[PDB]
Amino acid sequence: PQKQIQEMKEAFSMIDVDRDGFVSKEDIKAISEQLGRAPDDKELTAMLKEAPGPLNFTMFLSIFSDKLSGTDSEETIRNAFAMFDEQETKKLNIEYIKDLLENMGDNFNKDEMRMTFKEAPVEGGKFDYVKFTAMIKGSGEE
Amino acid sequence: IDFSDPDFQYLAVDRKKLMKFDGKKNCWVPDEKEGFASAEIQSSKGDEITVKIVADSSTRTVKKDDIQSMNPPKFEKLEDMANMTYLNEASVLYNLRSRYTSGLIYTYSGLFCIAVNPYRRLPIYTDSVIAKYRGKRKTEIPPHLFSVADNAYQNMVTDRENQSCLITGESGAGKTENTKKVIMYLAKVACAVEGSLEDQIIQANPVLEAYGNAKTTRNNNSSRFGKFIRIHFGPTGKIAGADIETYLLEKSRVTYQQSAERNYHIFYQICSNAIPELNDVMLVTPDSGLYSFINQGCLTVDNIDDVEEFKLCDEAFDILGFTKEEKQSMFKCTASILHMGEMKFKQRPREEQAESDGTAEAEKVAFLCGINAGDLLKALLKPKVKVGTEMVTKGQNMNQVVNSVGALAKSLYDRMFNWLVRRVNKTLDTKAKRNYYIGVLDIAGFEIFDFNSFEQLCINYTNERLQQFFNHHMFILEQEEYKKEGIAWEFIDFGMDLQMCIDLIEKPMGILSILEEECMFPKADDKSFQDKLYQNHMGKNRMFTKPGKPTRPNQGPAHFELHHYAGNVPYSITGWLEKNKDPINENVVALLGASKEPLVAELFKAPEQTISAVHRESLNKLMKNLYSTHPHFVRCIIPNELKQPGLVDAELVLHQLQCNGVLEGIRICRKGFPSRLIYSEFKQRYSILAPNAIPQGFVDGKTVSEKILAGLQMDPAEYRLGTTKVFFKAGVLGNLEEMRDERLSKIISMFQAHIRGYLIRKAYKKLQDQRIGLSVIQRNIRKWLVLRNWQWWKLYSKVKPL
Amino acid sequence: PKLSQDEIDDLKDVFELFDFWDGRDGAVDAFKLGDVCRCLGINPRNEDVFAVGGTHKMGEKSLPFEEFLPAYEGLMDCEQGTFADYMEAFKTFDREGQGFISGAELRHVLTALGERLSDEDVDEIIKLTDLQEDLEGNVKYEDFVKKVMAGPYPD
Ligand SMILES: Nc1ncnc2c1ncn2[C@@H]1O[C@H](COP(=O)(O)OP(=O)(O)O)[C@@H](O)[C@H]1O
Ligand SMILES: [Ca+2]
Ligand SMILES: [Mg+2]
Repeated sequence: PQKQIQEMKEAFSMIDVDRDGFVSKEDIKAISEQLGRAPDDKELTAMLKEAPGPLNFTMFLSIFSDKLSGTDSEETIRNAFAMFDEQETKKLNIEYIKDLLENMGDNFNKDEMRMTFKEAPVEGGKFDYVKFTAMIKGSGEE
Repeated sequence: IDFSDPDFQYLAVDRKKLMKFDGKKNCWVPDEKEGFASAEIQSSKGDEITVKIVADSSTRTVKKDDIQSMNPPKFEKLEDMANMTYLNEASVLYNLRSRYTSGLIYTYSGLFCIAVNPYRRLPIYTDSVIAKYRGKRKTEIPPHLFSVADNAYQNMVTDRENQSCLITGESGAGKTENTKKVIMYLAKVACAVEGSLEDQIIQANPVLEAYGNAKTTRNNNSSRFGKFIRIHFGPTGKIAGADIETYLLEKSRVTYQQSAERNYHIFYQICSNAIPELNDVMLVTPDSGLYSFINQGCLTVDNIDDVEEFKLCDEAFDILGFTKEEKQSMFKCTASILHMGEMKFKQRPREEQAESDGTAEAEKVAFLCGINAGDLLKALLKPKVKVGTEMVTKGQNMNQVVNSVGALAKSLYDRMFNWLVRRVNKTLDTKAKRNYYIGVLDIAGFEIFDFNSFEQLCINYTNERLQQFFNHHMFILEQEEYKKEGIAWEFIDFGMDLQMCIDLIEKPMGILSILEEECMFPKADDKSFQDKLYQNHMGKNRMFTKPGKPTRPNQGPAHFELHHYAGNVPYSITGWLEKNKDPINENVVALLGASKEPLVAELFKAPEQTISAVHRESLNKLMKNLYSTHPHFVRCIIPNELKQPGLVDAELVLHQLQCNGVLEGIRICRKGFPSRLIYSEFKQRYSILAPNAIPQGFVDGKTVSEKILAGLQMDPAEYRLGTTKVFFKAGVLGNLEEMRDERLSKIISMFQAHIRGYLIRKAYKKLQDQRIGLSVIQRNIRKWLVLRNWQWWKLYSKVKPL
Repeated sequence: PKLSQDEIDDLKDVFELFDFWDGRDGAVDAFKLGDVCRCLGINPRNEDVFAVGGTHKMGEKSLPFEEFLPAYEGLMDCEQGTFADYMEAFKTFDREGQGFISGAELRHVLTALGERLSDEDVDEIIKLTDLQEDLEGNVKYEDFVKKVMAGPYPD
């Protein structure tokens, strides 16, 4: 939490499309409508309860620290994956990690699976957990 | 030692090729065509055990006690069955055909030396072979006849004791050949430096073959007499000389012959016309079919050259020294027995007593015999019986007369043959002193038939003493062993219940007693003899029982059952009286006594003897000798009734083994401590049964053993500890075996299980780790997914390239 | 037989890990029951585990902890080979008596006798224990015995 908290302020510049140092229950949908698809108004009211302080830039930060909470580092993850690669190839086989995620631990379901590998980096059978790791941590791109 | 040497081709086999099994399930089962059968136990329901037969894969139910223990492959073609873990009817019958089919015919089994008839000559009896057996113990080389003989010779020299080799067995089991070989081998290792002496031990065979041999349904050169040939040696162990003894010659043959059977070869040689010069000396016409004492069964023999053998027989005599006058006396007497059979009579003049129907033959007889056909026939018709101070002229009919003739023939032949044997001995005898001998016996072994008569009894009763002779021996060897190992115990000789059957027969009140007594009486008969038998011995002797019925399909009549060690034998006394004593004109004899022919003269000279009474006498002689010597036993066995090599008839072999002496040798021996190992071997075999008890440092082998047994909860009865080795009751090593494999297997597995434990346990550490590992991997991938699929994230994350 | 609530705490420990390695759900594939006990120090025989509920394949039976205990306490009352038990055992392949044996034979004993070991499993424990055949090609089994007995992590 350092330099991009100022960037959350830069990403406060488009929050504030109409400039009021705030964003009404529709200010948000206005910015959304101006570029892609449009969120529900009941997707505007049913969420009225996530703001321990209405909403500005210093509340956009703090109403998100409920989701970015419970994460592990980039080296911590790229080591958990390293626990299944004794030969230090920086690569798990595809059928292996899949079996690993689907049939052991907290078994992924048909969907979470379908969704995790949809954009997973796999070349000639090998799954790159290093590169994959970055994707998952904002060091790469989703 | 031994390896690949050619001579051992038909002696040893590839121990490595025989090298290319569950005790609980594998076993022998009785099969009607193969004696026994290999089988794998299925289930059990008390005594009701069901199994599978490897050969046909079927099923049959068999009483548990019916089942016989099977030996591990570890004991295939074992040279001496005295070592096999399981020693029985089946394990023996198996180890026998197995070897025999591989070409092996000499198999040990303790003191015995079982030899299965080859029915084909073998490369085993060569000089070089002879040389590798010279001086070697039996455990030092493949089972062979030569070793019984050699180990016999080097036993004589070493111990300075007489040696006796007893060959036995059914007819055609090849005991004569074995005996010749024994003799040859003894001559080939103790030679001296007409012709050589041993040359005559060799040429005596022919003449004796001509009179004691004949073709019979079983064999083609069957010795029909018992023989005890002694060989004597000097102080330097070389052959000093020999002598012979005959026993029960088949007199019957001289006048009767069954289909596919001839009379003694001599009669056919005599009518071979191989020596024309003699036909006139004998008054014979070179066509045997013509004569009625030999034209009964068949006349020729596939492998017998009635002409060659005759020429050789002639030379044999010349090589034996018989003068021509002697050799011819024999020839004449023999030929005359052909005329006696062609001497016919008339019965009904007007009076109803008999009278000759021609003299032409009677004359030819009187000629060769050296008498007066007149005197001859006069006496053959109206004899001069004698009693007290009066000599009556008894008259006899056709029957009495024609039967008299045949009796004269038989009687003459026996007398003759006996003379010949005595003669031959005169030759083979030496006037030098002899230090020790080694005698080879050879008489028909025990045998039971559908109809056993007087003859069979004579033979069985003999082997009876003989078998008792063996047991005694075994008994002696057992003791000296036990005493040797400080473990001697609850004993009594083996020749025990063997004695009762024996007394029932030879002793004063005995059977043969009643027969010889009842023979002095005139109008005695079966019923009178039968009466007296039952009288003195029925319901008073356990060995003597009344006929129970048939134990085989073609068995016949019987009057009494004799409990021989070989089994209860049904003897029918029909005929015994006529057979025992030999009716012959006490008159004719007087005439032939006064014959002018020098030999016929010796043949009928006056004394001062019934068959039964003669035999038990010359048997007493024998046994008294045998007991003053060192035994060796060679059991001859016929594989099948087809002279076919390799063919093995189970029932036939199993049978022999029974009365053979082997199965009893097993039994009398079973009551002691058969299986016996030496502490060393015991340790390296059964430590596995008690590892956790062996203090740890190479302890003394009896202690290791004293412990394995002690710890094994070993019952004191089952075993007994020597000083050099440990003895065990029969089949115990069997249990010690199974108990050995279960454990060995379990131990291995417990190790295999300790190894598996080592592995897993090693990966535990990594599994503990990898958990947190995958735990991270899984959870985070899940946060990222909720994020990505957040309505505020794609929104936000879209809110920024700018 | 009866278990130390401490020796029971070790079991939950392991039972859990294993429940996890085939998906956390309070169950454990029977075909792991043996392996779980092994992780405790028990050295079951296949016959032993199949005898208390163990199975041959993955995915036939599944066991809550509740059943593992009874099953576990059972495996404890089984036979565990001793040093001697193994020694005399191997000693029976050693003709001479010096304590060696054709590594081939050894490979044979383990993969051919008793309840056979998979080559991958033998090949595996020669490296782990670090067995090494002399020039001629024979092994000194006494060492190979105490190694296995010793364990992955000695003292
Ligand atoms: N030990 C043996 N070696 C070779 N053949 C034997 C042996 N014993 C018996 N035989 C067989 O026995 C038979 C001999 O029968 P026989 O006519 O009485 O003898 P011989 O040839 O001396 O006149 C042959 O068929 C032979 O193959
Ligand atoms: Ca589970
Ligand atoms: Mg606004």
